[PDB]
Amino acid sequence: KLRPLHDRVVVKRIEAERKTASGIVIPDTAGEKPDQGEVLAVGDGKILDDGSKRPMAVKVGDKVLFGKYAGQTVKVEGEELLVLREDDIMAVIE
Amino acid sequence: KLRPLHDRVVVKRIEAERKTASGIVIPDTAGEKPDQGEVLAVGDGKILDDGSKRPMAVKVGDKVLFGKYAGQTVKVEGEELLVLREDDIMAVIE
Amino acid sequence: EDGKSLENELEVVEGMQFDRGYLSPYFINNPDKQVAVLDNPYILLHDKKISNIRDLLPVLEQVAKAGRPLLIIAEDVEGEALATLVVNNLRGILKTCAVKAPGFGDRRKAMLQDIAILTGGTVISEEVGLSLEKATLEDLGQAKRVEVAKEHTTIIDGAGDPAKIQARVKEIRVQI
Amino acid sequence: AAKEVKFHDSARERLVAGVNLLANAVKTTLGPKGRNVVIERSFGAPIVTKDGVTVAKEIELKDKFENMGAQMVKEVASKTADVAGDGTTTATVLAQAIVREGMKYVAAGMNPMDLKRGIDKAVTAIVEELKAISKPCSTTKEIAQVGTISANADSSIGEIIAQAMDKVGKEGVITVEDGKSLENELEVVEGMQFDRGYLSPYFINNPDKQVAVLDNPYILLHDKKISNIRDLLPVLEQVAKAGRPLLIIAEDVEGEALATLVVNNLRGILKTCAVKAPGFGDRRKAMLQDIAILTGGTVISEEVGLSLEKATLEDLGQAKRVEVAKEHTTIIDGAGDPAKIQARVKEIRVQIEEATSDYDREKLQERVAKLAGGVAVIKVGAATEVEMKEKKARVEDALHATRAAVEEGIVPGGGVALLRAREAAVAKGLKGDNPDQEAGIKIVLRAVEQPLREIVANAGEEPSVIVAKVLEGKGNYGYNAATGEFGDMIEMGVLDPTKVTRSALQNAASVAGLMLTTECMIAEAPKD
Ligand SMILES: Nc1ncnc2c1ncn2[C@@H]1O[C@H](COP(=O)(O)OP(=O)(O)O)[C@@H](O)[C@H]1O
Ligand SMILES: [Mg+2]
Repeated sequence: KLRPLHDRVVVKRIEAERKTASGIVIPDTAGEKPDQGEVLAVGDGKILDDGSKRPMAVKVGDKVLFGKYAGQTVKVEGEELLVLREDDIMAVIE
Repeated sequence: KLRPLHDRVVVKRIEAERKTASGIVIPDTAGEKPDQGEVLAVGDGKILDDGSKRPMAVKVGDKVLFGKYAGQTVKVEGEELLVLREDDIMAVIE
Repeated sequence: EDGKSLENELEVVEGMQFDRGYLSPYFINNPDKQVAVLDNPYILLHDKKISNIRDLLPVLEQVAKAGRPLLIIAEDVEGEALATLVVNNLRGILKTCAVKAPGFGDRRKAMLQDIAILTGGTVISEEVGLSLEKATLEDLGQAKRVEVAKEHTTIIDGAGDPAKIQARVKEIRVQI
Repeated sequence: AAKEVKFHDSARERLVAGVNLLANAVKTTLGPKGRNVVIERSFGAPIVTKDGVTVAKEIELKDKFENMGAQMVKEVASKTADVAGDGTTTATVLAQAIVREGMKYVAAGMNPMDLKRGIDKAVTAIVEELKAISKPCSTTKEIAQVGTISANADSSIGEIIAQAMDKVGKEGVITVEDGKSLENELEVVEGMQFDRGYLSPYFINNPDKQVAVLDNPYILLHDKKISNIRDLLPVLEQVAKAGRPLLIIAEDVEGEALATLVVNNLRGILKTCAVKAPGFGDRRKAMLQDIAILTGGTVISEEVGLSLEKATLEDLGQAKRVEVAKEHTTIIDGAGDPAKIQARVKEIRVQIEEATSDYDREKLQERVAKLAGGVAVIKVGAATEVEMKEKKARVEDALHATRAAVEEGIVPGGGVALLRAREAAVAKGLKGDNPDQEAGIKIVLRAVEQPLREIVANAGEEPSVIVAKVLEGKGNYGYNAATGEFGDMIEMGVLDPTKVTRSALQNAASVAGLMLTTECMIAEAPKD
């Protein structure tokens, strides 16, 4: 549905945890929004100065961690999706 | 579990000092947060302008000293893991 | 005090009652009288306001292991902290009640210490060297029963040893 | 400042003079043939009243020593009005009789403290006999009779009050306000009405009455302001495909949210109405929970963990019909489980027993009436404001008496109940521990005849002859001062609440007994 450009990555931010290790239910208001999410669409890569594309460190499917400052929410067909550059994803979980 | 990307380095900020050379106990509130920590995961390296990777000066296991204005905390499994770029580490201890 | 009837009546209050009610009606466990009865609960003494969840969660998880109820005595429990308690109460995951810390000024601190001595616990505060995140079950006070009404709670009997209770009583009577 | 001190008889005569002045003014209003008292107001329009407490509260004397006697008797009526709402004239008359009879024994050298102890002993015995004589007020005919007597022989007031209690039941709330016509009218509000109107005229679905009727609607309870649309859309969509209307009860609906509801109303896409949440402060939360329990829904609030975006149809309340007028809406019938409603009513009535402010249980009773009863409004009709105030006081007095009648029962009126109770108490062996206590008993035995004597005196007959004839009779036999005939008080309709009679005697004895024990009086000295 959504195709990013260059170094852009589209992520669905995961839901803030509801239960705990012991099962304590945190209300949705209290639950802090995690800085993680899975990738749905990946770009071709940033065009470096000499031409061609930079190989991308993230492929469609992995779970990535991104800063809270970065990203933008997109309004297509209702779901909240965060589109952000490749450099903001600081780590990949499993 | 956590795999950083490019120049990112994952550090666990070591806890504040508790007992001194004289054995004085400092409350956790009074104890200043140290700017040091051990590295759990290291990135492959920053992609410079011609491709390839920049060799990393930090290897998994050593103690590194990082800026107190740098890094971002990650909410994974409740630990105080900090993710920051390779350049924010001022120095490596022993 | 003034009575409502035409005859003199004597009301005797036993144990520790500090004339402070609950902060939320959902803490009530039996609707017959509108009271919050806690059987063998833990008592958490805090001298500072509690608003966030990230600090109270470590101690709320510990009382969930034993399954005993938790009574939170603090200056105020609002926002996320108050919300987290009522969500757990209705779902039955963990039964608990929260009351305001009795008294104003230094008298609030003195009576909070008395409750901790009576209940065999410690007042969690950064002024002594204890943090809510690092609070454990041993630091919490205990009692066999406490009931929280609309405007008062009565700790039926603290779990502290009589030796420390007598010493605390001796200190107050000396200060008298 | 400087104090003037009076001793012995010089103090007692000043005290008794203040008692007599206040009680004589209150005396004139006692009984069916009692007459009105005009009290001048600072802002004009003097009040015309037949109530003893109203007359007593306006009496102040230049003599400060006489004023103490007036002030102490004044609060006999104040306490009787507080606990019964009726019988304030009877209490004032009884208090004066005890003082008048007790001062004779004080002047005879008897110990006033033992007189007070004897007075308490006799009053306890008579009150117990009043309980035995009292009969329950079961029939609505008796309620009309009790209301008619307390409204100064006004059958219209008694009948309308009996109808009001029949319609709203024992758990209902009845209020009195000014009417626009010349006749009394009764308005009964059923179900839950929270006197809050719509936020926009476009919510009206029928222009004939300028009302917004929603048939089988969903009710959304929200304890926070609603201004944006992105949060109301998820629940609006859920309401939309169901086809039922939606009533939004929140603190306020403005801006995008209000415009979206208005826009969909004109286009007919989704019929809805929005009303402000009733009440202020914690009271707003209380009735909002009551509406949720009544309507079988849950109040959406982040304080409980629920969110407006995550709100579902099951969380919404339901009703068979609701109509939103310009300034009020009425939920005809909530969809909540009656067992939960009864439990909620039980909780509130428990809180009623603990209420400490006058407006506390008054609003608590209103919540109970909204939940498991009704609210009746009696609009008093009168030509002028002065007549309106006099009629309203009579209607309020009749409402208080009828409430006291169902609470504790009824006794024969016209002072007969006190006489019958006295004879039963004497026949049971009422005696004191010493001759001074025996005199204190004799004070109360003579004093309880005073309400009948003053009723007869106002009627123009001879009090002592009538009292003797009444004492010759037994049971409900009494004297009808309205018709000047002897007969059965219950059959003739002269009924009194036993709570009013008991309260009047107990309050009068407590104050007048203390007045007998006064030997010294201290007041501020006059300014030369
Ligand atoms: N038709 C009547 N015949 C005899 N007694 C009456 C009649 N109507 C009312 N009463 C008596 O008069 C008393 C009413 O006094 P009222 O003037 O209403 O002052 P209060 O209400 O303060 O006693 C009642 O105790 C009642 O028993
Ligand atoms: Mg009356």
